[PDB]
Order: sequence, then C-alpha cells, then structure tokens
Amino acid sequence: SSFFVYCKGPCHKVQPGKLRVQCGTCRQATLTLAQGPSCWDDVLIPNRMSGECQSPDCPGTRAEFFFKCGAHPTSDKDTSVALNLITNNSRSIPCIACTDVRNPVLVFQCNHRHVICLDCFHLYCVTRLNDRQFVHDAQLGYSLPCVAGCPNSLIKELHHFRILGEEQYNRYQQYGAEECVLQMGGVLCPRPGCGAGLLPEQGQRKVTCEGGNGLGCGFVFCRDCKEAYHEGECD
Amino acid sequence: MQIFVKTLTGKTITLEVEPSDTIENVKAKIQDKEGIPPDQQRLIFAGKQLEDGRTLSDYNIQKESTLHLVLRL
Amino acid sequence: MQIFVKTLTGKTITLEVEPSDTIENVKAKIQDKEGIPPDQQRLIFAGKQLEDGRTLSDYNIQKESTLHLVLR
Ligand SMILES: CC(=O)N1Cc2c(-c3ccc(C(=O)N4CCCc5ccccc54)cc3)cnn2C[C@@H]1Cc1ccccc1
Ligand SMILES: [Zn+2]
Ligand SMILES: [Zn+2]
Ligand SMILES: [Zn+2]
Ligand SMILES: [Zn+2]
Ligand SMILES: [Zn+2]
Ligand SMILES: [Zn+2]
Repeated sequence: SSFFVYCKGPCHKVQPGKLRVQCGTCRQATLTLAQGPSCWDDVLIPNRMSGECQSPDCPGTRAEFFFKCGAHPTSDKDTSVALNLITNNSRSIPCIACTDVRNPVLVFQCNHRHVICLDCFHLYCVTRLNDRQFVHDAQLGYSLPCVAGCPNSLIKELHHFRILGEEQYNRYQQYGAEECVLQMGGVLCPRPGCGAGLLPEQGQRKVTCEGGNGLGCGFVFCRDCKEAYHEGECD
Repeated sequence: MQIFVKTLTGKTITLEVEPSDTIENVKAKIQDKEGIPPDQQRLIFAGKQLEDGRTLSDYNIQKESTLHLVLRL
Repeated sequence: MQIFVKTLTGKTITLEVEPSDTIENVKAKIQDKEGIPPDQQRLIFAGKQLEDGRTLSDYNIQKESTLHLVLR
C-alpha cells in the first residue's frame, strides 16, 4: 500500500513509509509471516498476527510491526511513527476546509469520514492549541475531534500532532500534561515560574509545592483561591 | 535509545531505554538517578497517564521524545 | 547501489547490486564475500522468504536496505 509516517529525522515532515516486521521475542527480522496484514489493527495492536522466526534457536511466533521513513535509506532501528489517519486521496475528495483536492489527506474517524489536507490540518491544530481548545480524555490523551464538529472523532494516535512542528508539538505535550494533572484532580502551582504539577490529597486545602531541589518551589497555597494559604475564606 | 523525562517545572532527566522497556522499568531508571520512589511517580505522554504494566512501544514513544513526570505526595 | 545483508552471527556485509539483479545474483555475491554456497542461503526481507526467480525490484528492495540470511 501507501503508508505515511512522521520522519522527525532528516525529512522533518510527513513522508511515505515502509512497513517492516521483526520477531516479537528475538527482536530480529527473521520472522516469516503467514499472511499479509489486511487492516490497521493487524499492525497496530500487538500479537495480532503470528509467524515463524527463522532464527535457529528462537521459537518466536508474534509479529511486531514497525515503520520507517521511505524517502531515504534508514538504519533498521531508526523508526518513524505511522500516521494511520493519513492516506492517499484515491477517490480525489476535496478538502472540507480549503475545498482544494490535494494529496495526501487526513481522514477523520467520524461517521462521515471527513477529509482535510495537511496544510489545513496544520492550521486547525495550531489555532486550536493557541486557543487552548484541545480536548483531554482520560483514556485517550490530549487530542482534537474532526474539525467539522463531529462526535466520537477524537484522534487516537496522538503522534498525528507532530504536524504542529517541533516547537508547537512540545507546547502541545506540555499543555496536555497540564490538563492531565488537572483531570487527575491535581492543581498547578500558581507561583509564576514554578508551574509544578501537584497531586495533593483530596481534602487537603493546604498544598505545598515541595518535591525537592529543582522539583518544587516551596510555595504553600490554597487550592480554592490559589493564594498563599490563609486560614479564613477566599474574599 | 535515549528519552527525556521532563517535569512541568522544567527539570530534565535523560535516560537510556529500549522500546520494549516497560513504564515500570522507566520509573525504576528514574529513581536510580533521582531518589524518587517509583510509587510517587506519575508519567504522562501527550496528556495520557502511562500505565505501569505497558511498554514504551505501547505508546509509540520515539527516540528522544519526552515524557512528563508529576509527583504524588 | 549498495545493500546490506546481516548474518545470524551479527556481522553485516555489504553488496553492490543493481535493482535488476536477481536473487540468484545476490546469493552468488554473498558466497563471493563469505563463501556460503547459495544452496544453504535463505534470504529474508520484510517477513518474506526470497525467491530465486524474482529480482530485487520485484520485492521493492531499495538502496541501502537490509536482507537477513539464514542457512537452510
Ligand atoms: C511485513 C508485512 O506485513 N508486509 C506487508 C506489506 C504491505 C501491505 C500493505 C497493505 C496491505 C493491505 O492489503 N491492507 C488492507 C488495507 C489497508 C491496510 C492497512 C494496514 C495493513 C494492511 C492493509 C497489505 C500489505 C506493504 N509493505 N509490506 C511489506 C511486507 C511484505 C509482506 C511480508 C510477509 C508477508 C506478506 C507481505
Ligand atoms: Zn525521512
Ligand atoms: Zn525470533
Ligand atoms: Zn485544505
Ligand atoms: Zn467529521
Ligand atoms: Zn511551585
Ligand atoms: Zn483561599
């Protein structure tokens, strides 16, 4: 087929990819596959497929798949993440945003399977991230739904957000860790410059940002009002 | 391969790992460098908590990608 | 172009091939470097045992990728 991966190495962009397989036990490329994979789950979920490792004293049976960038030679362990939502525009569907017919495209897992070109998908993610309009799901992570507002369309493989570029991608990881602790029931240290993620006990109103040296800033504050701990109420 | 564990405060740790390493191994590797009991460690990647039993490859963590660390009491 | 063949012992050899080379050529080129009669040569690429009649391109073998060799 035609796979797509994010090559953080030389290309620093989305590129067509190679599908490769190693033995699940000896982590070597000697496993013969019984039949080719026929769907994404075959290569994404582990031990979805079985084969025979040809290493003399290895009984490996489990297929472990991985992808490489296809745009240049790669060393066999310089992997890239498959962006499984990205595909060639075989049916030539216009972008739901710029209405231009382009290739390749990202196809959301919403019921309509809406299509967006990578440039527009880039603009979607950046503005939604500046606005702090990414969505956190406790099972899935910090993600985004189909741009058209469809339900149950949260992108599952979060490496799609590599399209943000390196700086925006790192900010995305940070915001998402911030929203994670908050979802965990924690609080963000209000001391400007510290910003630790704190996990105080539930009842505790007196939170102390003290993980140690370089870990916490020492501040003691009030969950409800976010000032240094007072014993009265938040005016 | 190398990976980084970052706190939200900015402290950066650098670890040698294999993609098959489980999150529990990672947390041990952290306590070797920092003295933080693994029990107190919460690891986040792309806003998802990492489960102690699953592997770095389970989350498709790439070489030189960054995990976030948060501490529990 | 060059391609790599990794042996079971781990030592990685380097062959000069052309994409039209058949798998026969490759096995001859391997015994030239390391002396293993093709009869004992089994080549694996992408989870497929490599067939004598086909050519490197037939299998999408690209420049500077790797074949693994297993004996009979
Ligand atoms: C190691 C491995 O698996 N392969 C297969 C494969 C594909 C591939 C792509 C799509 C398809 C496909 O038909 N589908 C169905 C529709 C979309 C889809 C999505 C994910 C996976 C498969 C599919 C099948 C296969 C592209 N290169 N190589 C390299 C390697 C060759 C091979 C080794 C051993 C045995 C059979 C084949
Ligand atoms: Zn590349
Ligand atoms: Zn094996
Ligand atoms: Zn567009
Ligand atoms: Zn949609
Ligand atoms: Zn603090
Ligand atoms: Zn207060």
